[PDB]
Amino acid sequence: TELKIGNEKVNSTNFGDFAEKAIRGINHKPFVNSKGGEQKITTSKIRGILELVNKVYNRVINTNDVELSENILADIAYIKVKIAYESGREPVVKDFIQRTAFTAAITDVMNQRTRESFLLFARYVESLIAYFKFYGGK
Amino acid sequence: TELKIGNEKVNSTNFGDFAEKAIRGINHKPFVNSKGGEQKITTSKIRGILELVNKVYNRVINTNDVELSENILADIAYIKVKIAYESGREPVVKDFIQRTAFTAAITDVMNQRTRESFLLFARYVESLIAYFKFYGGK
Amino acid sequence: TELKIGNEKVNSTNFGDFAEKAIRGINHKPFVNSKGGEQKITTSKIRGILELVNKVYNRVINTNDVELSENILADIAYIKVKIAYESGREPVVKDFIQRTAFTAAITDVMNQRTRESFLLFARYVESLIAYFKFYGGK
Amino acid sequence: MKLVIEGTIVLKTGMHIGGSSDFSAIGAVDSPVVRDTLTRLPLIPGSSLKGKMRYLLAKELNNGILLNEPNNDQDEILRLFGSSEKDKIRRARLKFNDIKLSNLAELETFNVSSTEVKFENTINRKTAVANPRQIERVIAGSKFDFEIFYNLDDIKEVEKDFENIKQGFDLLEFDYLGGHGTRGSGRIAFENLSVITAVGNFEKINTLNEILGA
Amino acid sequence: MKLVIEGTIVLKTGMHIGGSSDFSAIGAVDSPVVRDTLTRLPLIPGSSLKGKMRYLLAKELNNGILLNEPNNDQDEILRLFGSSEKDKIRRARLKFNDIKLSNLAELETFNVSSTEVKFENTINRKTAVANPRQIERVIAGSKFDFEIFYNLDDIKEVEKDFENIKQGFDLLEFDYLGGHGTRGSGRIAFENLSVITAVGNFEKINTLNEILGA
RNA sequence: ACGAGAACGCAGCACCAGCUGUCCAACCUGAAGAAGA
RNA sequence: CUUCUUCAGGUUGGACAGCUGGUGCUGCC
Repeated sequence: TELKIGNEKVNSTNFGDFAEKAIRGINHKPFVNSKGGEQKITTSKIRGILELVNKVYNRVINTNDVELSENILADIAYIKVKIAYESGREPVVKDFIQRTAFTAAITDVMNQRTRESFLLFARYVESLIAYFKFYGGK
Repeated sequence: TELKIGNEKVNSTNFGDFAEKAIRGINHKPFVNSKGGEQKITTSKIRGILELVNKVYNRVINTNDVELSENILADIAYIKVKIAYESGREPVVKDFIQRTAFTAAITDVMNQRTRESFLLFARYVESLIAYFKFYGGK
Repeated sequence: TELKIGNEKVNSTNFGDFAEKAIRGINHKPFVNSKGGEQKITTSKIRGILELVNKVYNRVINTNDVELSENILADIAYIKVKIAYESGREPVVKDFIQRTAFTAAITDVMNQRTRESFLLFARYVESLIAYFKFYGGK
Repeated sequence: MKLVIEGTIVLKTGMHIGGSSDFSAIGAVDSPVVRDTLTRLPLIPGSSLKGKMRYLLAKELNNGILLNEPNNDQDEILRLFGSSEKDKIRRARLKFNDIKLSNLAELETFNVSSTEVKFENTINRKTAVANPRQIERVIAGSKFDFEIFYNLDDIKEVEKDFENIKQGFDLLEFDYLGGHGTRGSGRIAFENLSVITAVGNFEKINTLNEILGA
Repeated sequence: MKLVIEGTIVLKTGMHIGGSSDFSAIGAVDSPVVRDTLTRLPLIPGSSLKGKMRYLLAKELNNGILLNEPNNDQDEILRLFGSSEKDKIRRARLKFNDIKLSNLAELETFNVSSTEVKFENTINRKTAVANPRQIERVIAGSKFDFEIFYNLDDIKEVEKDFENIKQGFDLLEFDYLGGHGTRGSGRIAFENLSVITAVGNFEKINTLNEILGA
């Protein structure tokens, strides 16, 4: 629990509702590009976020330590670096990363340094992708 | 696993934050030209530096060996030589190297000689490029 | 993999540092001429030397041989001829070649007669020139 | 009785089989090749080899056309690769294995690693701008020693099974294995195709070799 | 079927295709060529040949107006080269392969290497500053022996496919293959073009040769 | 001298069968050895 | 006895993303 987001707090029970709220906020009022918008992020761009998170979820799902190891923490920091990098490449990705406060959750995971915190963060991201599905498509 | 960027030791978890600090410091207070001007390092030059790091990282990563062999260390010393050449050619590149500890980081890798040290160095340089793309833009 | 220029030259952790200290020793005590010191040997003398070494190096890279062919040995001999003539032209090139042991390296790679020593020597000369541009200019 | 089909897979061009588990940097590789996790040695999954061989053989044996579902292939393919249909389950007479590359010492003699980096790009036909990628690829000349288990169930149709095995192997030789085959990659070759008895001895085992080597 | 389109490509002027992953030296070479990792021989990537052929054939089959997405081309281009169009995904009939250098023997007798290094310039009419670069180019006089596999999906679509393949090869003749082609590099010529069947024999295969060997 | 005493919820059983990490994509774009030696 | 030794952009982009089938039966009070 205790996953800070920037304006609110998602505990272990409250990731799916926040994810659906963020997706609705994304689905409502789509992004504005140079040409007034308006296309939305692609399924194979939230893909990259999902496999990035899973590349540590697979390594943390099967363990019993309360606090994450230095190898897992390094990979979470690297996920943060990657999500910072790819946001600069495309603006339709950066609005997804901002409106859904990925960076605050990652930083809180890196501050808690606990297994349950990262499990909650991964659950939040997975619910986010799941809710992008069934609202959009393509 | 404990790099020696400047006067502050860099571990395997603070590479992203310290690279972000390095990029923001350069972005906020940039290099001043000799002829009373302001300019940064281009994306092409830092991308070439990353390519240089990618040349050796692409062969180091496909290994399980604890310590880098003599060929990898020779290539790392050559990359340090090319860093010195780039610093001597364009003063903005020298400034970019000096504001970070990219020379000091490569010297620390050369002195440690372990695979994990260069892995952390590659992580740090990748994060430098990531936060250039995020902050400097394109 | 092992070179002899008088100070147990090695491919790893040795060529860049030794080229740098040779360049520093050159710059620490400027060459003495008539009637003023600090001749400031430009890159024009240093290039050309680099150009010959690198044309031989270009012909060598696309050759997977443990030992250099007789054509490459004659190319190295012509390298030595050019270096001797250029040193005889003005004494500052003599000082640069003698202090950096260019001729000693040429003789050592001529004795070893293997591609590893030639690539080490070319890497060394490129290190000399890179550190000259780093600690000098023009 | 059970038989072991040995042989070597030699790469003719670079061969890429996808699958990615960790740490794809932002300037180094965009599609790594599948590797043996312990030894880091690149491998040919038995799933991919089996699937490509089954596809080519099922297409060849049926009519030259193949649009059906795997559990509705021809009877040779069904009996040799298996069938999960409710009321008609064929137990597979082939057990493919994961295939690690064997001639790494031979590659190291030539002072090369087992994998290369291939630089590709796509050019947008509108603006003529290129989008570069970086495909890791197992270098040509790599050799993959394999072992396929054949469960000798019917003593009489083993010959037709092995003729179809050789036919599928030869179909692979004029095709690609894994990855971006139509764009140059994936070419392979087969050599030292020999079937041996897992335990005991088989009467037509000298016949099964000469219908594998020829 | 599995028709095999063999031939030979010869460079009239030195061709440059990049994709090296080695340390470029201070004054040695700023841009080398793509070569095989094991044999160190210059390479023509079958992806480069496939992409340039698709561009050239597609533009000439689109009245010199090529602007669409690759998956949004005419039917014949897709059925020869493949496309992931959502419902009717088309498999590439043409299987290009990474083409390796072949005539090293005659070049060796000629006392020449397969590659050369060219210094040209980057000069300016304005404040006189030049930026010299070093392009490695495969020696003109190089032969690349290729084998492009073909899929005979339907016998009606064989002669049209092969005449289109021949005209795509002959469109490359008045063009280059890759690299700095706008600046006097990359001219290629195709010789010894033909086709054979991988397995068995095919009816009217000589019609293919008479429209591909001439 | 306890509605008691004695009594294994136990024996047999493969989380398994079928399934290409595939498809499309050019390492590509732009760039005189001149010039008073 | 001269004068630069490469510079500037694209670093992957889309497509699919788990489907089908079995699914506690037999022996004891």
